[PDB]
Amino acid sequence: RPLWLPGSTPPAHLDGSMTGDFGWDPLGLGANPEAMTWFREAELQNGRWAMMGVFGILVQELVKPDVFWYDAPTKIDLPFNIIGIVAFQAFAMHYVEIRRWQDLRKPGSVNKDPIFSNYSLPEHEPGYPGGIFAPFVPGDIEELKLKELKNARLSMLAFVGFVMQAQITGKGPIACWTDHLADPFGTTIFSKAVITLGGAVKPTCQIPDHVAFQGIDIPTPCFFEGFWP
Amino acid sequence: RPVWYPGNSPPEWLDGSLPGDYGYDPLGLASDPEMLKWWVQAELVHGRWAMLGTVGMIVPGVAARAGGDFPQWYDAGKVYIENSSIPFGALLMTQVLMMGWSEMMRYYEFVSPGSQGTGSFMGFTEAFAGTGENGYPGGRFFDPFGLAKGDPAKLQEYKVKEIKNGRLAMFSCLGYYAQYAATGKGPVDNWFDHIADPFHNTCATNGVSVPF
Amino acid sequence: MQNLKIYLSTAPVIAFIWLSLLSSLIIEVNRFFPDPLIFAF
Amino acid sequence: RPIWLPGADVPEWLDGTIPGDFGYDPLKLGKDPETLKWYVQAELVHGRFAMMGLVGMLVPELLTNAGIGLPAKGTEWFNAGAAPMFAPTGVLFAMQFLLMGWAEIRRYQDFKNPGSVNVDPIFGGKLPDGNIPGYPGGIFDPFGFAKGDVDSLKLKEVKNGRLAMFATLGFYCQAVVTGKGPIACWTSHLADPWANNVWSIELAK
Amino acid sequence: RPIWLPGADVPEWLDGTIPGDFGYDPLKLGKDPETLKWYVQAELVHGRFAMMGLVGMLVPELLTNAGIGLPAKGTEWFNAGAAPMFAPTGVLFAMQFLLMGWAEIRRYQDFKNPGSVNVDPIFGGKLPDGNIPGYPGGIFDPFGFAKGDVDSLKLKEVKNGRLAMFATLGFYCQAVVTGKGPIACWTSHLADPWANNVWSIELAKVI
Ligand SMILES: CC(/C=C/C=C(C)/C=C/[C@@]12O[C@]1(C)C[C@@H](O)CC2(C)C)=C\C=C\C=C(C)\C=C\C=C(C)\C=C\[C@@]12O[C@]1(C)C[C@@H](O)CC2(C)C
Ligand SMILES: CC(/C=C/C=C(C)/C=C/[C@@]12O[C@]1(C)C[C@@H](O)CC2(C)C)=C\C=C\C=C(C)\C=C\C=C(C)\C=C\[C@@]12O[C@]1(C)C[C@@H](O)CC2(C)C
Ligand SMILES: CC(/C=C/C=C(C)/C=C/[C@@]12O[C@]1(C)C[C@@H](O)CC2(C)C)=C\C=C\C=C(C)\C=C\C=C(C)\C=C\[C@@]12O[C@]1(C)C[C@@H](O)CC2(C)C
Ligand SMILES: CC(/C=C/C=C(C)/C=C/[C@@]12O[C@]1(C)C[C@@H](O)CC2(C)C)=C\C=C\C=C(C)\C=C\C=C(C)\C=C\[C@@]12O[C@]1(C)C[C@@H](O)CC2(C)C
Repeated sequence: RPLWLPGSTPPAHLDGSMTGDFGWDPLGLGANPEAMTWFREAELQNGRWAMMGVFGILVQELVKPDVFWYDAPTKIDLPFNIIGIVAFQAFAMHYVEIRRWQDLRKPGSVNKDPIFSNYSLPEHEPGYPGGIFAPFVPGDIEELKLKELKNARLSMLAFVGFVMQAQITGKGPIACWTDHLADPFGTTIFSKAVITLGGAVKPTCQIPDHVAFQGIDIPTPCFFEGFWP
Repeated sequence: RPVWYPGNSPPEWLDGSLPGDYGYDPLGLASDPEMLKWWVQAELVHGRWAMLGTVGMIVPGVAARAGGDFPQWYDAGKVYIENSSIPFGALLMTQVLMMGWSEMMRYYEFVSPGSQGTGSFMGFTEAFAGTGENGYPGGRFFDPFGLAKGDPAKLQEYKVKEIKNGRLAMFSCLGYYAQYAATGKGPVDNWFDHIADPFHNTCATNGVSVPF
Repeated sequence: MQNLKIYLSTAPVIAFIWLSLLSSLIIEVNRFFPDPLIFAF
Repeated sequence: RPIWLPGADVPEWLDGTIPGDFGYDPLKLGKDPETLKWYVQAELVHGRFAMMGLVGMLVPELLTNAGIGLPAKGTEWFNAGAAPMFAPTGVLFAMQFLLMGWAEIRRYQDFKNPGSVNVDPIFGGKLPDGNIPGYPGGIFDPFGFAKGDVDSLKLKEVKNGRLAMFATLGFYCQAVVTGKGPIACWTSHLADPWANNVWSIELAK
Repeated sequence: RPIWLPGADVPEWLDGTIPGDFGYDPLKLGKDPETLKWYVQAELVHGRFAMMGLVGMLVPELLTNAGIGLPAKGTEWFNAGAAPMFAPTGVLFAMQFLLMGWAEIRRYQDFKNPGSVNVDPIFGGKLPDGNIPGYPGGIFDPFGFAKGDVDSLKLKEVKNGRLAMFATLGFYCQAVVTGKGPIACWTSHLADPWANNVWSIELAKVI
């Protein structure tokens, strides 16, 4: 089967089973059937938030107004306080999730609509709630299911780019996009740092600490600068 | 088996299966079968405190190259209680309280492996029950990633790595002490000092190790 | 290690080791709490 | 049956019989039936007396302010504590104790041996065949309820009281945290619900 | 069965028979039976005094220091040594001794001969008894407990007695050091937990 490394020899416990299994386990965390099932949800969860997140920042910049994203201040301003939202954020996501988390651990018991009964679906796959969540079904096959991971697993991997780039380069995702294509051999953060024997240069973080928001510290330091190239 | 000091044979009592067993007991302190399992835990514990100690020394040192104002591992004790805000007694006596709990708990699972997770410590059965080996608790808390649950052939292969990385962390952490008492400077400072002018920064030039 | 213990368990050994634990202790009690005539403290 | 946390571990001893058991006992409390039974009436009695109580301290807010109808004052159900009234505390408290103690011993002496006694007073006798320890049929329920909806009904009572109980604890947290009253806080929040919260107004820094 | 520490012993001579038994007797005082019988009563008499007594220390000082309402005369529990008024400490003491020792020898000579402290003719009047061994019952249980919760009730007496004894010793040693009252020792710690701890003052501070 296709693998992450075309000449590789996939680990024993992982063969051709889960959606999109290319045989990648340096550490072999999937050998445990119980925990791998847990991890199986996380990959979707981390993926499905990042995808919707990475598409957020990009749209947040190019079509939208341009402030690379550290912003509390917006042009949707701050309509209802903050502690107003965070109040409603907790109770919202609390119900939303400890609900879905229970369909992971003890499957099917949640399918009923709490108020009245339209239910949902049969028990299906713990991390793929059918029915009301997936009405449209653009592709008709689990080919589309393998098609979902390979997008997300890139986006999660892509998101980390936005952090680090916006650390030292101090610019949004698509700003440095165009900045690279102009004089490409510059701005690789390969050029921009060396650390050979003797000499060590590192670019300094272009975002500062102590960002002022409504009279609050918010230290927000850089991510482990000392070990940067 | 690849023993240390090749050409000899291991001490006849330990040829057995222990992770990282090279047949080194030149003073024969494993000769007591009851006592060996006590040393096997003793090493495992030191190996685990070593590997945390080494990183705890190097990183604040390596952090100091870029600035970021930390102390060296020595005289990091002062700098904290220099700035204090809580007394020394309260801190050291919270140590003995919380820390002594774990150790004196870690002990009675070694004595009798059945208890400690029978129950009736806030529930938590099977998290503390232990996986049956000397220095390996396993479980929910001590093993959050559920590793050492799946393939055992891969597990026994970690248990070897853990020791061999531990024996090196100890033997390095003996260097941090000794090369502090001589050169009086941080571990990464020395790792730069010898990488800069290797010739005049060597051991014979510290003026302590090689007295005249 | 079997037989090294049994020797360390002989009478004169413990007689030495255990008195040297009192002796040392009773010596150092007088280091921190010197000159104790009566129990007054 | 419906539970509080759908798809839960459903304790043994809680198999639904009693009026309103949803299978909620997270502390594995009340395994043995006798202490369970004792608690069953606690929630019953202790729930009823909250309903009337919560309604009790809620009244002074609606009358005194909203309509200001024939003011009784009763500020934040606090000055009701220290108020002129008529009799001294000494007269007044020790008078409720002796009055209530009669009814309390009666109530208890039913449940002590449940199927027996109480019932007939002096002044002849009542004898409405009082059977349920938790609920007594007779003078206590005059309009002649227990009309055949009990299961369908008891639950409605048990479930109201719990929320009257829970809302009560609100007041004691409503009060000591803020210092205003039930409608004082219910109105204050609805002024600017986003800037009026416990997180907002219990943050005094 | 709960153990004092889960991994040790439950000494041979001690099984889990009596309540409040977690298997802790390191110095092995109780070994022979006719002794363990004795100490069990010595515990409860302590456990009972300690519970009542501690509330004599705790609550009065608490009232005063919890507000103006009913300030406790005699101030802290060790400031009530003063404030005798009516009778001299010479007499009031030997009135106690004579008065108590009547009741408590009655308690011992019962443990000696279990059935009846006093059979109906002797010690005119009185002598209701209704006495099981180890617990008086009778008069001393007016509301008529031992309704079938006994075993649990027994566990709840000891386990609270065990703690009030141990907690009482704190009142001694604390006051002997910090010279304050318990809620003073209480709140000052709860105020700032670190600097106000033990072992920052006078005792482990010897270091
Ligand atoms: C990269 C990543 C994970 C990478 C993990 C890898 C390679 C792991 C590999 C291994 O495990 C395997 C495979 C197998 C093992 O044998 C080996 C190891 C090595 C253990 C997760 C990121 C996951 C990233 C996540 C979950 C991010 C979520 C949140 C987002 C996107 C929210 C963003 C926003 O809130 C902001 C930031 C600001 C707002 O203005 C806008 C919005 C943008 C939308
Ligand atoms: C555990 C350990 C190190 C732990 C380090 C820690 C906790 C870190 C502490 C710090 O971070 C803090 C607390 C504060 C920081 O600011 C500073 C420091 C102080 C640094 C080292 C062990 C170090 C232990 C070492 C080096 C042991 C070497 C032993 C050898 C070689 C023994 C060999 C033999 O025993 C055998 C194998 C067989 C026999 O037959 C023959 C002989 C020879 C007897
Ligand atoms: C009765 C009551 C209040 C009654 C109040 C009255 C009469 C008030 C009267 C007054 O106001 C007026 C009228 C006028 C005022 O001027 C004066 C006073 C006198 C002050 C509150 C009870 C309030 C009762 C409350 C809040 C109880 C909450 C308990 C919970 C949530 C327990 C849950 C669990 O027990 C289960 C369910 C299962 C276990 O496994 C797990 C746990 C968690 C242990
Ligand atoms: C009874 C008691 C205290 C009673 C206090 C009273 C009445 C207080 C009275 C007062 O406050 C008032 C009322 C009012 C104030 O105005 C006057 C005073 C007078 C100040 C303490 C017991 C205190 C008893 C204590 C602390 C016992 C601790 C025992 C421990 C820890 C273990 C013991 C062992 O026996 C085992 C379990 C197993 C063996 O193998 C090992 C060992 C060690 C032998």
